[PDB]
Amino acid sequence: RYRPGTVALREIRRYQKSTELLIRKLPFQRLVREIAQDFKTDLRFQSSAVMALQEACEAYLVGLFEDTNLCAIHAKRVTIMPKDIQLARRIRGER
Amino acid sequence: PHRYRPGTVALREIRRYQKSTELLIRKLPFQRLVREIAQDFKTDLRFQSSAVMALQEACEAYLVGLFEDTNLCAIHAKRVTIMPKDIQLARRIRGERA
Amino acid sequence: DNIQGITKPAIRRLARRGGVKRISGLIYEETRGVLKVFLENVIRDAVTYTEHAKRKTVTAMDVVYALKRQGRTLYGFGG
Amino acid sequence: RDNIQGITKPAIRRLARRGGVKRISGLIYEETRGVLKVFLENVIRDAVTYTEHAKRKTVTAMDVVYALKRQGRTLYGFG
Amino acid sequence: TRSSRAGLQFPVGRVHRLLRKGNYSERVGAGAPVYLAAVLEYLTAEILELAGNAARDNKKTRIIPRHLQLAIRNDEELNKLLGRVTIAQGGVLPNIQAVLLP
Amino acid sequence: KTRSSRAGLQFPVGRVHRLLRKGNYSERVGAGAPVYLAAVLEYLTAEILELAGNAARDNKKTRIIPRHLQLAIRNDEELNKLLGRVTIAQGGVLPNIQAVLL
Amino acid sequence: NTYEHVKISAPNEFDVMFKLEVPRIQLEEYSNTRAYYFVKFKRNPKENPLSQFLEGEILSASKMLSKFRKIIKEEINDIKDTDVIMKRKRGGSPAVTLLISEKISVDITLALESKSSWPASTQEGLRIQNWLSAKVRKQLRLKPFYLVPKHAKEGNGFQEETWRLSFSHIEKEILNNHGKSKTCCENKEEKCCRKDCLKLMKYLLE
Amino acid sequence: SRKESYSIYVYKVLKQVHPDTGISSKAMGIMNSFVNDIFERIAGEASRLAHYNKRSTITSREIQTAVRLLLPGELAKHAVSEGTKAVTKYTS
Amino acid sequence: SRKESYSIYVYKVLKQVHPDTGISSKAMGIMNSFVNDIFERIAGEASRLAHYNKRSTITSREIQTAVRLLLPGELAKHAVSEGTKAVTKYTSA
DNA sequence: CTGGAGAATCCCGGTGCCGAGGCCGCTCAATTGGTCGTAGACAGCTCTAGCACCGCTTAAACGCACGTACGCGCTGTCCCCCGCGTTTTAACCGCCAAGGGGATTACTCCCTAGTCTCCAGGCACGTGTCAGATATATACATCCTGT
DNA sequence: ACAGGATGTATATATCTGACACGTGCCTGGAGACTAGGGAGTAATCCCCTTGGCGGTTAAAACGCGGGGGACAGCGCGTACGTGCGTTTAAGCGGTGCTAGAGCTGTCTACGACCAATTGAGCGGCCTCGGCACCGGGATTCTCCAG
Repeated sequence: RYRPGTVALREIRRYQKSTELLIRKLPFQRLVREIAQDFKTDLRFQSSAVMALQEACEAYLVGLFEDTNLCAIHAKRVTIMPKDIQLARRIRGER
Repeated sequence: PHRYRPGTVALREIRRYQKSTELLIRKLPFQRLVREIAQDFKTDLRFQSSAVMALQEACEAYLVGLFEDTNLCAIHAKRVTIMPKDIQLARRIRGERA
Repeated sequence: DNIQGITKPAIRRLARRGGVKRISGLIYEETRGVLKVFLENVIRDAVTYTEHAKRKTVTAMDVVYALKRQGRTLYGFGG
Repeated sequence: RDNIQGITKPAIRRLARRGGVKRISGLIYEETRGVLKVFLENVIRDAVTYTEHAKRKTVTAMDVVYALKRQGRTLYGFG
Repeated sequence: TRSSRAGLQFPVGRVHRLLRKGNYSERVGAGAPVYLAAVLEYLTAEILELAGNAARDNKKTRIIPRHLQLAIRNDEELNKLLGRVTIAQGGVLPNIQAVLLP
Repeated sequence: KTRSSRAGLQFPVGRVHRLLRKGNYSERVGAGAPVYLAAVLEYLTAEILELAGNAARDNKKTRIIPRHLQLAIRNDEELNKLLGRVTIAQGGVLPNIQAVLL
Repeated sequence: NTYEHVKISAPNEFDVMFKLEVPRIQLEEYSNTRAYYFVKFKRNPKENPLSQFLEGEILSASKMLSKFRKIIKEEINDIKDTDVIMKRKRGGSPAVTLLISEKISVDITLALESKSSWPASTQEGLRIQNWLSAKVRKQLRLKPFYLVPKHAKEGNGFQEETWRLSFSHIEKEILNNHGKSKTCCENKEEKCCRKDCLKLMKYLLE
Repeated sequence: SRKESYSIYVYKVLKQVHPDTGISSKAMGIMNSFVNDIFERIAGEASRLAHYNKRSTITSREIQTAVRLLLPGELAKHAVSEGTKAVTKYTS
Repeated sequence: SRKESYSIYVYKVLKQVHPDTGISSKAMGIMNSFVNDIFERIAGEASRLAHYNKRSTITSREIQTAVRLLLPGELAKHAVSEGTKAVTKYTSA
């Protein structure tokens, strides 16, 4: 049994090297179609548009997770909290 | 000696300076700083005074927004006292230091 | 539903790409909310571009212009 | 030199009280002074660029306004 | 005039001249500056409405940029519109954090 | 005798001149300006492709993929401060591990 | 906060008015009646629950007074050792008659209070310029106005969602400052008969 | 020379909304630069939008979609409603 | 019907500076979007400069000013140097 | 607290498969060459207006003792989250339609550009007086310490 | 917990006073027509590609269990900063002066618009070969109980 965090840092070294999409394609695409179904009914999507929008959403969440982790380290913790996320979005100005 | 608690005068200053709107930085040292940096860039630039006023408006509003985000960082870390690491955090999130 | 389709270990994989060592159990629902808000905004502007072109097929380039006007510029799909 | 020192300690304290700050560390002041110097270096670099483009010798308010326009930090009240 | 003909307050002719001068496109449609002057009229009306209401709330009968600052920053949707924008002579919101209070 | 060869450049002076004309940027386009702009674009393209090629050589590959573009832009501080607002698809991030976690 | 003796000949009956802080309201005049307006909450991003209660775009006065009566009837039962009963709502008026246990007939009427600017038909009014001052006129113009319902009772109009303006607080404040000289009924050289003759006329009418 | 300002038009809209309320010259400068900013943003996004469809004619539909893209939700809905009403009144 | 990108031009620059380096099509699209982005930035900046000084003629001076604004320090310095050199070449020829 | 034990990871090297490199043929767009007005370059002269300067003023910067209150260090506590298992879920990959809808050409004809001419709205210049800030006394709101 | 002496902020009262609000004179850009063309609309069409479904296949999601390390509360206490008092500074302000350079007005001129011929560089299709993805075994990298 590894130390609780060793294989976590091993995953960090993995996924910072990797470039591919980490969200599963079809649940994400069904989510995008649901959110679009909220706005205008019966819309069709280019698959490249779905992949590009997934790229943008994942890159936005990676930036948000970097700044949230910086905030959580700043409060002398290693555990991130929804308080941390609210701090990050309040600093970014998105709420 | 009628000494207040160390937070009360701070709270009335917060009420006063959020109520106030005037320039908090003194105008002539700000003008000296602007003329210093512009003389460093291009020598003998005359200044419109309203341009200096606009610079002072932008700088004061930028620092007030920065201090709001700094106060949010310091309250976020279960503290009440701001520190320069709060400012480094806020500018790193805004993207000025990274 | 599909907001549950954004799974807990997918958010954990995104955080491990971001470099997060330790994640609370309430992070996931908040991440679902933030992701939902961000996609509401982006798909709102992209569908607005799509309605402007009198079309019912959302192109990639419309998503590119929506993300461009939000300030999150993405390269490599059209413009 | 030393005109950057003209940004006094109680001026930064007044900005903090407008910012809602209760207590202030002793190292806040030099940090704020440096950050304001950096911000001014950016804005005055843009303003000198606009002025030297205008073939003029007098920096005007509109040049500072367009400098802040390209900064994104948009100001009204001087155009 | 076209402002009277559209029942609007903003000068549609000046907007048409600026669209011709500003080189946004070569041709400018006729309903475009009408629509644009209408949108400017609605935005100006709502922002001056909020500013005058705040001025009555502060019992001031002359609109100063403090009331404009308070009006824009108290509407969250206008705050979403003008979050980057600095108003000169504005101040900020009266905003005290709940951990500071006794 | 093309203007790109006449100036000794790589980027198309005719295409940049056409885009400055029909792009409605100004009523007149001086003839040196597309040359100047093609030169600046040539230098920026050369600098970024230089850093991306060096990133590919560091990964010992002879073909630049978007990962190398991401690493090249985010490692150079000047281009990162130029392009901090630009997300590259399939880019990933820099190797950035926090020392306090170790 | 206006203890409003509308009925001075018998002060045992009260007409207690309640205020309600509303958002800014676009007003639609009804049928050129010059006093009956429609309440349309022009735009509200905060989504205050009055708008959530509203029907369509016009605020339904009948719905407001119905649920207001519903909450009163429900809550005054809970009052112990003070017999407050729901009196008839008849008479085509605000009503909400509540009797407090011995001839204390309280007619509760909730009133909307918009802090907005005055409507255009209220412009040439408030003619206290030559009576008090134009400055007092402008300072009373800065004070908020009020909204009370009455359906348009013109022959066939029934349960219309119209809203007429109230002016009770300005009238009370000019009853506290009624002389051209600002110390009227305050020092013993300026005892007037404005309050006196007004109470005489109102008592004679009642 | 002559200046191009929106000062009297802001004042007319003020007398339409708050008929007996004053406005300072600095607040008028705020609103002049604001109207120039909003005109610049909407005309620029209409120019970009017409360029996206390669149309050389900015129309009222272009301005409508520019309002829908730029301005946030409910205020944009109200503004599109006002602009559409005004254009239909102009056509008559 | 002709999607005119900067593909062959960027490829000529690539085989000029690195003749032993390839490029993917996705990376070529990223560079196309990049060149269009920087072109829009500099062109809009020079357009607004022309409207500031009320000239109707973009020249190399306006592009010089827009480059000095949009780029950071030493990159802008080298870019102004390269542009001035190339305009000197085009003027001499 | 240093060595060994073992689970995981990065190249080795073959396979293999499939996307970049590269010509070939067509063709619009770049390049060349006159003509034209005119925007821009240049000169000149005003004249705002920005820079230096005095000199009095007084809030305000500056320094210093000091108590207190908050930061940080330490101490235990515990559960909430990490990790490996153990199950099931469903995403994914490939195929395979059916048709919705994007793109293009082909005619069209309205709508804006452009030119002309007159006005009346828009701006500059007076000015009367009105909101605001001034002080100044007074009252309502908020603390801080002893019983 | 409650009262008392501050202490600051808000309300009312003359007095300014410079800026809004309103009239007045000009004057050029909008308005009202009138024309020409060209962008945009519309019809109709090729054909891409989305939607959906399905089978199989497997990586992954979900749940479970053991436990442990950090979040959290508390004790403690040391110092750093606020509060307050006293002490110099220099910002500000009006005021006048000097001339530097913006701004206006007129006077030319090379340069792009514009048109028109003339042809290659650029793109669409077309083969075609090295680069990237695996898949097992070497080689390395790396954490974890104990005398």
